[PDB]
Amino acid sequence: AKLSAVRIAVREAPYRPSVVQFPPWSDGKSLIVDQNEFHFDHAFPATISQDEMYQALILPLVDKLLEGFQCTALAYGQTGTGKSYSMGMTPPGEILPEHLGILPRALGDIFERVTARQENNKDAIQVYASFIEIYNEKPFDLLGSTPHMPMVAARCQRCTCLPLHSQADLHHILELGTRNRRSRSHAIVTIHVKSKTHHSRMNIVDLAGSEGVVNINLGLLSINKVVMSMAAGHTVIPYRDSVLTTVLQASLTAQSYLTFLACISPHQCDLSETLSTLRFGTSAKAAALEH
Amino acid sequence: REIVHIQAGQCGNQIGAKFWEVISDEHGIDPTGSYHGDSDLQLERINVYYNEAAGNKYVPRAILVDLEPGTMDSVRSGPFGQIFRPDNFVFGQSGAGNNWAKGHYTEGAELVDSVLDVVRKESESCDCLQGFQLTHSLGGGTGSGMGTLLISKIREEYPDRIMNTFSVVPSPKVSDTVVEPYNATLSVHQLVENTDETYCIDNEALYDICFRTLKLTTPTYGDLNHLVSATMSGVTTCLRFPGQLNADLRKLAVNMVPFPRLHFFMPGFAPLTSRGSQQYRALTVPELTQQMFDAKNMMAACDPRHGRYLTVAAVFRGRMSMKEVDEQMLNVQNKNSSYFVEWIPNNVKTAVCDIPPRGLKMSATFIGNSTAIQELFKRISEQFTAMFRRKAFLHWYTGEGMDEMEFTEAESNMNDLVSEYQQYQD
Amino acid sequence: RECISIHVGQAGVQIGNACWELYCLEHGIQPDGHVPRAVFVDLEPTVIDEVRTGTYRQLFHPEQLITGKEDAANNYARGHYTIGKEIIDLVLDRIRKLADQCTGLQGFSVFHSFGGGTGSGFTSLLMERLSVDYGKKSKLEFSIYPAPQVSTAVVEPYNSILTTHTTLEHSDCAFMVDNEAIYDICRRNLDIERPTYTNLNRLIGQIVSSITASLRFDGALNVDLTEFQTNLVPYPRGHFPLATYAPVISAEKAYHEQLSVAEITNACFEPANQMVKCDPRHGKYMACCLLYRGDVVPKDVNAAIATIKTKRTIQFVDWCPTGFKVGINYEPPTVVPGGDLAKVQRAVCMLSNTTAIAEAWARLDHKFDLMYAKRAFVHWYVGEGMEEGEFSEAREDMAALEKDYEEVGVDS
Ligand SMILES: CC(=O)O[C@H]1C(=O)[C@@]2(C)[C@H]([C@H](OC(=O)c3ccccc3)[C@]3(O)C[C@H](OC(=O)[C@H](O)[C@@H](NC(=O)c4ccccc4)c4ccccc4)C(C)=C1C3(C)C)[C@]1(OC(C)=O)CO[C@@H]1C[C@@H]2O
Ligand SMILES: Nc1nc2c(ncn2[C@@H]2O[C@H](COP(=O)(O)OP(=O)(O)OP(=O)(O)O)[C@@H](O)[C@H]2O)c(=O)[nH]1
Ligand SMILES: Nc1nc2c(ncn2[C@@H]2O[C@H](COP(=O)(O)OP(=O)(O)O)[C@@H](O)[C@H]2O)c(=O)[nH]1
Ligand SMILES: Nc1ncnc2c1ncn2[C@@H]1O[C@H](COP(=O)(O)OP(=O)(O)O)[C@@H](O)[C@H]1O
Ligand SMILES: [Mg+2]
Ligand SMILES: [Mg+2]
Ligand SMILES: [Zn+2]
Repeated sequence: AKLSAVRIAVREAPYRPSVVQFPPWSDGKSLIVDQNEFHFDHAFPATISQDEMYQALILPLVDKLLEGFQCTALAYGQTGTGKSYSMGMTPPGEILPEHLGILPRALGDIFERVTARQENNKDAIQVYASFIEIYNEKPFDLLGSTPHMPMVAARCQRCTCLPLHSQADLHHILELGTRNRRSRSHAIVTIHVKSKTHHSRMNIVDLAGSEGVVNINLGLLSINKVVMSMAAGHTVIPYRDSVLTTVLQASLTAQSYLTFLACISPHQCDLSETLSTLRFGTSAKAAALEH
Repeated sequence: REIVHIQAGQCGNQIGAKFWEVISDEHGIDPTGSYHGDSDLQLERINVYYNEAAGNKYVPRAILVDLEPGTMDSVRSGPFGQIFRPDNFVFGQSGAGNNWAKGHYTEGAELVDSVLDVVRKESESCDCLQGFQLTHSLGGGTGSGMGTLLISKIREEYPDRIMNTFSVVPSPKVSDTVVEPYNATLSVHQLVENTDETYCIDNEALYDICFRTLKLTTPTYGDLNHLVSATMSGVTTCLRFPGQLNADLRKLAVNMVPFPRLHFFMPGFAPLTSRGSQQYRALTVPELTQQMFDAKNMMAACDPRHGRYLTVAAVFRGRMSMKEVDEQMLNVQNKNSSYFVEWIPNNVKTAVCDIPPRGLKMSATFIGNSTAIQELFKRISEQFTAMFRRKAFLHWYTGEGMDEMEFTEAESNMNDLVSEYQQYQD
Repeated sequence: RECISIHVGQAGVQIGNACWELYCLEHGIQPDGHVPRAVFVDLEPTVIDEVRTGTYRQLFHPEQLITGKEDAANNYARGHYTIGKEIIDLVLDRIRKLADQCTGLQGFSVFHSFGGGTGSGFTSLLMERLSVDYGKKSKLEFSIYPAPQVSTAVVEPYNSILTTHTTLEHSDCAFMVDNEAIYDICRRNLDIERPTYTNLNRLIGQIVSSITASLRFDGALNVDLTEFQTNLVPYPRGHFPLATYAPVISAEKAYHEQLSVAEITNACFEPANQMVKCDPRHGKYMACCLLYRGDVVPKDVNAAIATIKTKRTIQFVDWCPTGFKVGINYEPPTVVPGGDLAKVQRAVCMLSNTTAIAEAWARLDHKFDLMYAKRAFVHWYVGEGMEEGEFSEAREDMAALEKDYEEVGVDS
C-alpha cells in the first residue's frame, strides 16, 4: 500500500542579504529562491527555535510511533546548513538546553508517554537505540564490537540496539557511536520501541553533505523511487537501489511515515547547492502524491 | 563499447559453447582462426566480445566458472572449445556439489578471488566497458550459488557497467533436479538485487517452442541451447551493429525497467519456422510481430496472455520500413490494449538494426517485461515453502555453513518480488 | 550572412546527412568538392561513424564530427547532465571555431530529435550555452518531435518535456516536423508502405533546403533568417512553427506535375500535407512564411494568397491583420536523381505558428504525467544528476505553454 504521510520541511540556516525570501503574504510553507517559488509542508526561517521546529515537525510522529507505525525523519542538504544541529546528533550533555535537537526531544516525549501509559498498559514497552553509519555505500554498526566492519544481508535488522532508560543513556550511545565513527558519511540513529508483539522505529537520519565536486546523492534519490514505486504499485520496490533504502526498508512500508528536512544556506555563494536541495524537495513532494 | 560474457556453472557453461558457437559465425571467427567474415561489417564492432593479440586470434572475452572439471573439460575438448585462452578457465576441482550453499559460501567462495582476478583482467582490457553477460541455471551449485556470487562481487566493482543475466529458471512440469527451488529461490534473491536485466529461459518452454514451432522431433539439449543463444545474439551483439534506429544494452535497460527491482524479461525470436516446408518466407513483418507476440514462442514458461506488459523491445535486425515497423507495433498495442498496461503510453521500444542473422532475410528479437512472470516466481516460491516447511534437504545446506534465516530471507525477498510485480498488473 | 548548423543525436545526424545531401546535389559540388559549415554530435560512435564510413565521407572534417565513444542512453538527464556534459566544451569549441572563421554570421540551424538521449538532453545545454555566448544571433532549432501515437522510446515524453523547457528560453524559432505525420504523406501523397528513415530524411531534407539553402540564395523576394523569427514569432517563447511542402507528388505514379501556383499553395493548408500530426483541428494560424521557389509570378502569389485570406475556414488569429510572409526564390527545387520525389518546377515550403500545437503539446504533456505519476523510469535520471525538481519543475514549465498557446489565440 501507500505510506501514511510523506512530509517535506525546509529550514534556513543562520546568516553569517539572504537568498531565501519568505513572502510577506504566504501560508508559511512557501519560499522564493533565485526567483523560483517553492511550496512544502513547512518553511522555517533562521529564527525558528529547536523547540518550535520539533513541536511542529516531529512531535506529531511520536504518537504514531507509539501506535506502532514506523517513522523516519531525514535531514539532507549542503554541509554546514544545520543538519546535525537540527537532528540532535551531538551528545546532549555537551549541548545547551535551547540548542538540543530532535533526537533528545523525541526520546523525552517517548519516555513520558510510555510512563503515562504503563498503567493502562496492555503489554510492557522497552526502548532502545541503534547507530548505523553508511560510508561509501557500506553499512557500519557503530554500537557493536566491529564498528569498522561492513555489514551485509543483516544491516536491515541485525544490528546492536542498546537500552534506553534516560537521556544519559542516549548521551552514551551518541558518544560511543561518534568515537567509533570514521567521501560521504551518513548517520542513522534509530529509537526502537519494542513490545512482545510490536516493534516500531523512529529513524533519525543525518545525511552527509549533498554538495558535489552512485553520485553522492542517491539514497533519498533512491528514496523517491521507492515512494513512487509503492504508489503506482510496481509490485517490486527498488530497496536495493541504495544502502539507505535497504537499511530503512522495514520503515519504508505501508502506513509508515516519512518526513524530509531540507536544510539550506541563506548565503549567495551557496545558491546552486540551495537550489539543488529545494528542487529535490519539490520532487519528493510530487512523489508523496497518492499517499 | 564492450562486454564480458560469464559462463557460470555447467549449464551456463554448456550454453556458453552454443552462445559462442553461434556468435562467432555471426562474426566469422573460426575455432582459433580469425575473421573469415563473408562481409566487412561483422568486424568494425567485434571488440564487444573479443581481444586483439596475434592478428588472426580474436579470443572470446568470457569467463568459464565451474567446480566440476569434466564439464569445462568437455567444452574445452570439443568443437570451438580451443578458442578460449586457458586463463579464462576458472575451475574448482573440488566437489561441485549440487548445493547453492556449497558453491556460494563454502566451495565457491574460495574460487571467487581467482575469478574476480580475471574478470578484472578482462574488464581492464581496453576501450570502454558496457556490461557483462551471465549464463547459468538457478537449479544447482556452480550455477545459482557461485554464479550468483560472481555478480554480487561484479556489482560492487563496477556499479556503473550493466549486468544482463540469462537464467534458466526451473522448468515447471518436471524438475531436472530435486532441491531446485532451494538453489533457485536463493539465486533469484541475489539477482533481484545486483544484475539489472535478466532473461529467463525454460527448458520446457523451449521444448514446446522447439517441438511444435519446429516440427523437431528429437530436440537435444544442444538445440535448446542453440535456440536460446540465438536470442542473446539478437539482443547484444546485434545492436552493436548499425541501424536506422539502434539501441544498446542501456537503451534496452533504460526503456525496459520502470522500477529498480531489475525485473526479468522473456526473450522471443522472430523467424521460427521448421526447415524445408515451412520456409514460407512470410516474413514481410506482420509475420514477425505475429510471431514474437503470440503466447507460445516466449522462451519463458508463463504466457503473456496471463498478465500485462510494462515494456517490450522488438529488436529487429534486417532491412525494413521504419513505417511498417513503427506502424505494426501500434495496431499490436491497440488490438491488445487489454494486456499492455496503460500508464505507459508507448510500452513498446522499437529497435532496428540493419544486417540480419547471417543466413536469414529478416528477424527480430523480443525482450518482454511482462507482469506475467509473476506466475513463475510464484511457482518457485511455492515449491520452496512446501519443502522448506519440512526442511527437506536442508542439512546439505546448513551442514555446509548456511543459516536457517538465509532461506527465510531469499524466499521472502523473491516472494515479495512476486507481490510488487502485481502492483502493475493492476 | 551565414548560418552554422549543429546536427545533434543519431537522428539529427541521419536527417543531417540527408539535408546535407540534398545540398551539394543542387549546388554542383560532388562527393569531394568545398567544405561544409556545420558539426555532428552524438554519444554513440557507430552513428556519426556512418558519416565517417558511408557516403559524403570526405566532405567533412574529422573536426566537425564530435563523438563520445561512451554511452548514448535514451534518457535526457544522462545526456544533458552526467555524460553529455563531458563533450559539450569540445562541442562548443567547434561552434566557436567554425563561428569565427566566417564573416558576419546570422545563427545556427540546430538539428535534433526531441525524444532521444543525445538529442534531447545534450542539445538542451548546447543551445543553452549558445544563448549566452551569442545571444546576439538567431537560434532556429529544427526538431523532429514525438510521433503522436507511433513513438519509439518508452520514455520519449520524459525526454521531450525536458528538451522543450530547457531550450524554450534559448531558441529563436523552433521548426517542427512530425515523424509519423510525414509517413502519412508517404502513404497518401506518394504511395509507398516501404518508407525507410532514409526517406523521411529526404523529405525534411527538402523542406529544409527551402529554408536556408535557397533562401540565403538570391531571389525576387529574399528572406533572411532573422526575417523568420521576426515575421514568425509573435512571442518570446521559442515558438514552434510547422514545416509544410507543396509539390509532394510521386515521381512515377501520377503526373499532373504542371500544377500552377494557384494549386500548390492551396495544397499547403489541407492538413494532409504538413509533416506534423497537428491537423488544424482549431489552431488558428498566426503567421505563415510562404517560401516559394522556381517559376513564380509575384501576382500569382499576391492573388493565390488573397484568395486564401478570404476562405475564412482557414481562420487566422484576430490580433493579426495580415500574417503572410511571401518569400520568393528563383532556382526551382532539386529532387534526388531517383528517389521518389516528383520533381516539379516550383514548390511551396510554408511554415507557420498555429494555435494548433496547443494540441500536440497537450497530448505529449499528458503522456508525461501518466508515467511521472508513477515515477516510471525516474530512477534512471535521478541516478544521473537530476532531481524531482527538474521533472516537476519542467512540467509546470510546459503547463504555461499549454496556457500560452491557448491565450495567444482562441480569444479576441
Ligand atoms: C537454407 C536456409 O535458409 O536454412 C535456414 C533455415 O532453414 C531455418 C529453418 C533456421 C534453422 O535453425 C534451426 O533449425 C534451429 C535449430 C536449433 C535451435 C534453433 C533453431 C538453421 O539451422 C539456422 C540458420 O540461422 C542462421 O544462419 C542465423 O544466422 C542464426 N545462426 C545460428 O543460429 C547458428 C547456427 C549454427 C552455427 C552458428 C550459428 C542466428 C540467429 C540469430 C542471431 C545470430 C545467428 C538458418 C537461417 C537456417 C538453418 C541453417 C537450417 C531457423 O532458425 C534460425 C535461428 O534462423 C529455424 O526457424 C528459422 C527459419 C530458417 O529459415
Ligand atoms: N525523420 C526522422 N526521424 C528519426 C530518424 N532517426 C530517428 N528518428 C526519430 O527520432 C527519435 C529517435 O531518437 P534516438 O535515435 O532514439 O536517439 P537520439 O536522439 O539519436 O539520441 P540517443 O537517445 O542518446 O541515442 C524517434 O522518435 C525516431 O522516430 C531519422 O533518420 N529521421
Ligand atoms: N537449456 C539448458 N539447460 C541445461 C543444460 N544443462 C543443465 N541444464 C538445466 O540446468 C539445471 C541443472 O543445473 P546444472 O546446470 O547441472 O547446475 P551446476 O552444473 O551444478 O551449476 C536443470 O534444470 C537443467 O535442465 C543445458 O545445456 N541447456
Ligand atoms: N539554527 C541554528 N541555530 C544556531 N546554530 C546553528 C543553527 N544551525 C546550525 N548551527 C550551527 O552551525 C554549525 C553547523 O551546523 P551543522 O548541523 O553541523 O551543519 P551540517 O550538519 O549540516 O554540516 C554548528 O555550530 C551548529 O551549531
Ligand atoms: Mg553534520
Ligand atoms: Mg543515437
Ligand atoms: Zn501535366
